[PDB]
Amino acid sequence: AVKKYRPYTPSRRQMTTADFSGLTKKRPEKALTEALPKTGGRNNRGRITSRFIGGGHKRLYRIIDFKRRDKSGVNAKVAAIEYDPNRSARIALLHYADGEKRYILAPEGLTVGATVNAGPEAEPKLGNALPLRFVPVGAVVHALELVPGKGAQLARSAGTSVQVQGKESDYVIVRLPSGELRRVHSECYATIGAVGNAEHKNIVLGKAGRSRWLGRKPHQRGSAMNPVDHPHGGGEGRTGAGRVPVTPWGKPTKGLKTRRKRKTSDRFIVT
Amino acid sequence: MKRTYQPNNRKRAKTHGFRARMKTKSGRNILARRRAKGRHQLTVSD
RNA sequence: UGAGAAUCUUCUUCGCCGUAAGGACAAGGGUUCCUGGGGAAGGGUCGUCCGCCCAGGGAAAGUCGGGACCUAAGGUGAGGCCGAACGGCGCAGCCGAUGGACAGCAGGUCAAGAUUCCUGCACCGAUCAUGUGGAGUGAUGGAGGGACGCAUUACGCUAUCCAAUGCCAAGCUAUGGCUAUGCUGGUUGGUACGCUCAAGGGCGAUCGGGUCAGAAAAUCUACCGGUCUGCCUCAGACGUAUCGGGAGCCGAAGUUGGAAACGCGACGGUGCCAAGAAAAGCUUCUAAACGUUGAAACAUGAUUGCCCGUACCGCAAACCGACACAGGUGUCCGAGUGUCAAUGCACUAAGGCGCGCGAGAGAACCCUCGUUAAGGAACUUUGCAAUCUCACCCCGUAACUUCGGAAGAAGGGGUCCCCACGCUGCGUGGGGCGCAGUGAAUAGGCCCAGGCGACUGUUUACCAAAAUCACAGCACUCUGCCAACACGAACAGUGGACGUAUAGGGUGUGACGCCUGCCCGGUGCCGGAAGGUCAAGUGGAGCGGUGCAAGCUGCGAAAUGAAGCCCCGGUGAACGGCGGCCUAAGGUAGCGAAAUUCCUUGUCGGGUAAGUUCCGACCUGCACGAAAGGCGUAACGAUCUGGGCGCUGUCUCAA
RNA sequence: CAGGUGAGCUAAGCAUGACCAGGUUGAAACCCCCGGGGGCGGAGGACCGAACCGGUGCCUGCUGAAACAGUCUCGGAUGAGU
Ligand SMILES: [Mg+2]
Ligand SMILES: [Mg+2]
Ligand SMILES: [Mg+2]
Ligand SMILES: [Mg+2]
Ligand SMILES: [Mg+2]
Ligand SMILES: [Mg+2]
Ligand SMILES: [Mg+2]
Ligand SMILES: [Mg+2]
Ligand SMILES: [Mg+2]
Ligand SMILES: [Mg+2]
Ligand SMILES: [Mg+2]
Ligand SMILES: [Mg+2]
Ligand SMILES: [Mg+2]
Ligand SMILES: [Mg+2]
Ligand SMILES: [Mg+2]
Ligand SMILES: [Mg+2]
Ligand SMILES: [Mg+2]
Ligand SMILES: [Mg+2]
Ligand SMILES: [Mg+2]
Ligand SMILES: [Mg+2]
Ligand SMILES: [Mg+2]
Ligand SMILES: [Mg+2]
Ligand SMILES: [Mg+2]
Ligand SMILES: [Mg+2]
Ligand SMILES: [Mg+2]
Ligand SMILES: [Mg+2]
Ligand SMILES: [Mg+2]
Ligand SMILES: [Mg+2]
Ligand SMILES: [Mg+2]
Ligand SMILES: [Mg+2]
Ligand SMILES: [Mg+2]
Ligand SMILES: [Mg+2]
Ligand SMILES: [Mg+2]
Ligand SMILES: [Mg+2]
Ligand SMILES: [Mg+2]
Ligand SMILES: [Mg+2]
Ligand SMILES: [Mg+2]
Ligand SMILES: [Mg+2]
Ligand SMILES: [Mg+2]
Ligand SMILES: [Mg+2]
Ligand SMILES: [Mg+2]
Ligand SMILES: [Mg+2]
Ligand SMILES: [Mg+2]
Ligand SMILES: [Mg+2]
Ligand SMILES: [Mg+2]
Ligand SMILES: [Mg+2]
Ligand SMILES: [Mg+2]
Ligand SMILES: [Mg+2]
Ligand SMILES: [Mg+2]
Ligand SMILES: [Mg+2]
Ligand SMILES: [Mg+2]
Ligand SMILES: [Mg+2]
Ligand SMILES: [Mg+2]
Ligand SMILES: [Mg+2]
Ligand SMILES: [Mg+2]
Ligand SMILES: [Mg+2]
Ligand SMILES: [Mg+2]
Ligand SMILES: [Mg+2]
Ligand SMILES: [Mg+2]
Ligand SMILES: [Mg+2]
Ligand SMILES: [Mg+2]
Ligand SMILES: [Mg+2]
Ligand SMILES: [Mg+2]
Ligand SMILES: [Mg+2]
Ligand SMILES: [Mg+2]
Ligand SMILES: [Mg+2]
Ligand SMILES: [Mg+2]
Ligand SMILES: [Mg+2]
Ligand SMILES: [Mg+2]
Ligand SMILES: [Mg+2]
Ligand SMILES: [Mg+2]
Ligand SMILES: [Mg+2]
Ligand SMILES: [Mg+2]
Ligand SMILES: [Mg+2]
Ligand SMILES: [Mg+2]
Ligand SMILES: [Mg+2]
Repeated sequence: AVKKYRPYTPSRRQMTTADFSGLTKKRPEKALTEALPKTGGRNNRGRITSRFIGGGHKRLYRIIDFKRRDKSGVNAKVAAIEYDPNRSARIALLHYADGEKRYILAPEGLTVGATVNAGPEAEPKLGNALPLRFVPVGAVVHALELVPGKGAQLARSAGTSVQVQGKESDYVIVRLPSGELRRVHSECYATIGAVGNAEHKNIVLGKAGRSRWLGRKPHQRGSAMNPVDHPHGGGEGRTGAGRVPVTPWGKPTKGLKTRRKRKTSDRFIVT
Repeated sequence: MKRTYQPNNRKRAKTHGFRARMKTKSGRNILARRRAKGRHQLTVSD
């Protein structure tokens, strides 16, 4: 039920915009928004690093709880799902029995006011934070830790899901959104189910600047650069030869990972 | 038709100023190089 | 005036700007300000004058701006992380306004200062005293709050401007008239007090429970349960008083109707998605500590009020342009008449100015212009330029289409003055005047048909704005999180990213539609990894010296040694190739004399009297072709090409 | 080639403030009559046009008024804006 438009303007017909009806229209939470994002592409020395990051709308951070481990054994009521910049996923406010308010990722479904139970012994309801050991095999889960503590690092974009597979003495295999079959420690927490706002992916931008509103400066082809600025140099017409990037390499097929100790910690099936 | 020199006092002294030059070995070199040449001015501080 | 005057002073006309060419600020300049004097040089001429030379004055703050407060980016930075050196980072803290915070307004005036000084009357904090009160204060820590987007938009109101036979003030007038109902000018600012009128705006309120929340505390917050329109508020108006100001010859009047802000009420409503600082001041809590018969607080009196800035120029003759420079320069205010509206256009108030050589004369030629017989694009690379079109209202508008548009298509009609009538300035009738009625100024030429690019946009400061670049959309490909990727003396630190595969990086195509064929041989890459080859290293069998010898010592194989290359598959939205009377293949659709056609003015048709151009077919494609994308596409273009209408001194041919 | 000086012009980023007369068009959504008509509403890298931003074509200027401008004409003008 994404919003559409008639073509009253040349670039309005192809645009798409997300359905905000279920989001609660409210201010983010004054304590949970430490705010202060510098929003610079320039890095520690003022030299451009991730190229083409540019202006766009100013945002604030709102702190999100990724570990979800200090509240073990405590129930939480879902105050209000609400919008958030800097995430493909919508987030849910939740109030704890001791009265602490805290933010979390929103799973698919989860109507406002649903109870949620963090901890070891909490049941595989939607929204609970669980160790991999108590999770039944094959269930949809997101917000997955790579290490105990730290916090969730896997599955956190909108609509991503992780699949438990088999189990070892401690380590539990899971299917990553790439389809990678990676092992993960039993004590890692996860949130059951898929992430909310499942169909972010179909939004159509519909005009140039609308990505500027996202802070993405125009991305030049190196087909246009002079040979000074890119290995696709001049050439009096238009082409390419050899297929290499900015600093030269292979963008079509080249293995790029290194020879880390991580490689033995996953079954080789990948992407 | 805008010209090269838009004066600005805080900019003129934040760059170029004696305290600014003293922060850096190059600027202390500028200072002694001027004292040796014997200029009356030495900096935009004067 | 003066030695000397077109230019200096004054007077009276004149003309010129008036969302400025008026006024106030910020910069930034630095005495350019005022007074008296001067005349070398600077002033594009003069000069008795000046922004020039000389001398002397002017510049006043508890409340305005900053500081004795706070924080953003940024810069620092004891400790700390690194690094041939110099140094590079770096948590807290600190600096750092462009932002947050905060106590006065009305009037007067030196030649030259003004929310500063003087006058009237306020406020602020601090100390102390008198008294009420006569006890709780209540932290570098907790909590609230401060705290924020955009577009629209309802109601009240002010600033402020308009009208009048409202008031007030002063005098005339005459030309032909008006004797004022004519003319001109003025027609309130602050403060205090109201059983005065007032839209709009804010706010629910305690009792209790739980520890797992705010470090612990907490009577303050958060969570959780139980409990019953009203308050507060003045924007602003009105009255009384008072203190000012007030046209004017010391001091009059201060009315009625209307208009109306971006300003005020307010932190209003509503809609939207791109989801819109921090921090102290401030309100509320306890910790520690100090007391609880000299509290918190309040009232009055008194006392204290530091530093820096303030002159003048400040869209420019005082700043940036080497100049008294046609250039630029951020913010604020910017009246009236008319014209749908307006900061537009024309005239003008206030205010400000005529641009620091002048005077003649009315040749050629040159620059900006006005009119032009007849003809009308014949001119020319091209209608380049100059006409023509011109605002508002009514009627009417195609092929095509993505159904929104093309569209202001095209085309026609009205437009002024008076009177009666109807409705809330319009419409209805009638009359009138001219050549002419958006009467002067501002104010679209339009149509048909191509090529290219979908589109808004972006660009070569100063010869190129386009068909370039970017763009949404698509595709390949990588990257499992100290992510790939990049800056970097660096196991430093950062960016990616306080993001985590619906995300991030790169590459190329470039909305939308139908689509995107053949060829893994080379090159790249991804897999395999029976075998070929391959470094140091492990090994040291043997070949030699030199010693009487022990021994020392120079070489030194075989085998065994990784990645990698040779080898074997595959991969094209990888680099590419898809032709010359064997190569891995040899052109699927679509198009074709192209932006690609050499021969070339190809042939036929179209359009013109005449067509190297142009359009449609044909195909013999020198030398098209499928995401270095192929074929289309509505809409779009200061884009290029061809045509036609319209009107024009582009032209016959110039006056 | 070395070590410096320069982002006060200009090329971008960041923090924080500010600016964009007026008129035209009338998207959703919401509400009635049967996707169509009416109302209502006020959306847009919408239209026209001042500031402002920009430089499209001729001409003038060419020991300039100006070391890149001037008259006239033209592009945008709530957005990828200044
Ligand atoms: Mg792209
Ligand atoms: Mg180039
Ligand atoms: Mg290169
Ligand atoms: Mg190249
Ligand atoms: Mg080429
Ligand atoms: Mg690179
Ligand atoms: Mg210059
Ligand atoms: Mg000094
Ligand atoms: Mg005399
Ligand atoms: Mg003389
Ligand atoms: Mg006289
Ligand atoms: Mg002025
Ligand atoms: Mg100054
Ligand atoms: Mg003077
Ligand atoms: Mg004088
Ligand atoms: Mg003289
Ligand atoms: Mg002279
Ligand atoms: Mg004079
Ligand atoms: Mg002072
Ligand atoms: Mg005073
Ligand atoms: Mg202050
Ligand atoms: Mg540092
Ligand atoms: Mg600061
Ligand atoms: Mg300020
Ligand atoms: Mg104040
Ligand atoms: Mg006096
Ligand atoms: Mg004065
Ligand atoms: Mg606005
Ligand atoms: Mg009258
Ligand atoms: Mg208390
Ligand atoms: Mg303004
Ligand atoms: Mg502080
Ligand atoms: Mg002054
Ligand atoms: Mg001064
Ligand atoms: Mg010059
Ligand atoms: Mg000038
Ligand atoms: Mg005005
Ligand atoms: Mg006006
Ligand atoms: Mg008017
Ligand atoms: Mg005007
Ligand atoms: Mg002046
Ligand atoms: Mg004059
Ligand atoms: Mg002319
Ligand atoms: Mg004629
Ligand atoms: Mg004709
Ligand atoms: Mg001819
Ligand atoms: Mg022509
Ligand atoms: Mg041409
Ligand atoms: Mg023309
Ligand atoms: Mg049809
Ligand atoms: Mg239609
Ligand atoms: Mg028309
Ligand atoms: Mg007549
Ligand atoms: Mg008529
Ligand atoms: Mg007229
Ligand atoms: Mg005229
Ligand atoms: Mg284009
Ligand atoms: Mg446009
Ligand atoms: Mg150029
Ligand atoms: Mg040009
Ligand atoms: Mg590290
Ligand atoms: Mg391309
Ligand atoms: Mg031909
Ligand atoms: Mg052709
Ligand atoms: Mg083509
Ligand atoms: Mg022919
Ligand atoms: Mg043809
Ligand atoms: Mg291709
Ligand atoms: Mg193309
Ligand atoms: Mg068009
Ligand atoms: Mg354009
Ligand atoms: Mg033509
Ligand atoms: Mg627009
Ligand atoms: Mg149009
Ligand atoms: Mg430009
Ligand atoms: Mg136009």
